[PDB]
Amino acid sequence: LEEAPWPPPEGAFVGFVLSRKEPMWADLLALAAARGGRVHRAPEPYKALRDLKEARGLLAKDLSVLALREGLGLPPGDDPMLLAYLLDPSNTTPEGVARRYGGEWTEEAGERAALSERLFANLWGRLEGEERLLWLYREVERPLSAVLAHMEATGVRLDVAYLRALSLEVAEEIARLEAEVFRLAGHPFNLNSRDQLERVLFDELGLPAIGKTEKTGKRSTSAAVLEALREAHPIVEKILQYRELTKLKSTYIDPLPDLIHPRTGRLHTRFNQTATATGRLSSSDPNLQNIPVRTPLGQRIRRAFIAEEGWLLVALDYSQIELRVLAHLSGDENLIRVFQEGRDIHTETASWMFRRAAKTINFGVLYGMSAHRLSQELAIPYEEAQAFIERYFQSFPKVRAWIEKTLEEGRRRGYVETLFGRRRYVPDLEARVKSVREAAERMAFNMPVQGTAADLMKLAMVKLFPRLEEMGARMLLQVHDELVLEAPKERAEAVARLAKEVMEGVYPLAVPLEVEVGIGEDWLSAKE
DNA sequence: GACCACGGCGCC
DNA sequence: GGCGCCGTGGTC
Ligand SMILES: [Mg+2]
Repeated sequence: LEEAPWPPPEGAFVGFVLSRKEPMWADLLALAAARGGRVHRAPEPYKALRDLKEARGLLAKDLSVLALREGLGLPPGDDPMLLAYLLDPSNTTPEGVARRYGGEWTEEAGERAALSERLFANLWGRLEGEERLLWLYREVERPLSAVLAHMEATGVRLDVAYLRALSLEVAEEIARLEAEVFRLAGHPFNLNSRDQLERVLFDELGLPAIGKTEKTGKRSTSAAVLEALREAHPIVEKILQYRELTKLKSTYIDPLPDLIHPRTGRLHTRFNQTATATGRLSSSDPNLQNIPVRTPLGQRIRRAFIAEEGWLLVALDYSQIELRVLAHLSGDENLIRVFQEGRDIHTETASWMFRRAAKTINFGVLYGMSAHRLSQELAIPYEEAQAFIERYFQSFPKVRAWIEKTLEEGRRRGYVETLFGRRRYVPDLEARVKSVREAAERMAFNMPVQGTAADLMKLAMVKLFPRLEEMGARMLLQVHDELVLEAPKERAEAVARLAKEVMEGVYPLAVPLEVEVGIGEDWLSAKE
């Protein structure tokens, strides 16, 4: 309540306001600090930002990123958001956290500062006795905050000219497809409108409408529905190609070039730390965790991500991290042997259940896929699909046992846990409507494996980052079970070696963790 | 110019 | 299973 002049005492909680949500692009409108119960408001923010030793408060990372932008080394420290997020992943927003635990998220810097000091005490207390959740805060989450700050502030270098050339070329190909579609349509119309396209296909042309949209109940025109109509008419062939190009052009090719920062000449994403229910990171503004890789055009877009002059990119990907984690949690002897002997999984899992059929189940068992789905995709009847599943479990029994065990606990305790003890509360496991319940169950037993893979990758980044500094290298991107680094080409070899070891042995399980590494000048070449 | 819901799709 | 962003359509 008391107002002392700037600056504040040591260890004060920071509050701040931005002109916009992206710290790399925002203008610092005001900052303040709180300690004990009194507030310190800065006359001139950018100047005053140098008096601080660490950014400590709600959204600590954001301010830290902006400080880095200004050439200031202001590391992020404590953040009540991370405490609330560990107590319950559904706590994803300051406004929400405040409205739940107390206080009010306003747009006045001083008010935000006081809010941080109070909410921190509150939540830090609520974390009394919860040692495993406390271990995650000290040893993983809080330290990762500072790593992510350097990733966002470093950005990635982009080949802008390359994407300009590619935009025109792709624009050229879209023109040919739009044309031949209008020809078979008998008239022109908006192809980007699924409402217009529904009419031409299912009414004008005499095509069968197989499925409906969720909320409104219209005849769907999704790629699945379309693929099924591939034989009925040559028009859908071209529409499927049209969608492919438009998607890749509207989302990646056109926008990314226009998001280069002038001060850096690089592209800057945001890594959100309290955004998912399983403990995963998410990415936005822009999302660099969903850059295309599959199709030919998609691969060309990924070549536009390049290293600095005199530097190389280093790409490290875990192999079947989620399946290897399931082996550890399930304790299933057989599945462990497959990994322990270091053999190709999707062939050994076939041999020990009697190729294609082997993969789809391993992929889908984590998601608890429908017996009808395996029948639909693998192009096999319902009974053969339904039998294969029972056959998979007869081979890996402790897996099925682990699923049933997991759900029983979730019904009793109200939550499920990862190996390190990250909680997700899943309510409707005792729902009396089967579809609601069985949906909640799928959410339930998946969380520990996705969440445990997320814990290991997070922990590796924490351990790796100090080592990269000793060698003058950088952490650039993260894609759930992948990392992209940047080293000087003189030392990139050694960095790839060390990074691999750090990731693999981050937390020895019942099986080994394997990492595939590659070095290239662009994101694409650094894998092939 | 802002925001919103929906269908649709990119990635792990 | 877990995300975020696109254009369309509609509203203020
Ligand atoms: Mg949606």
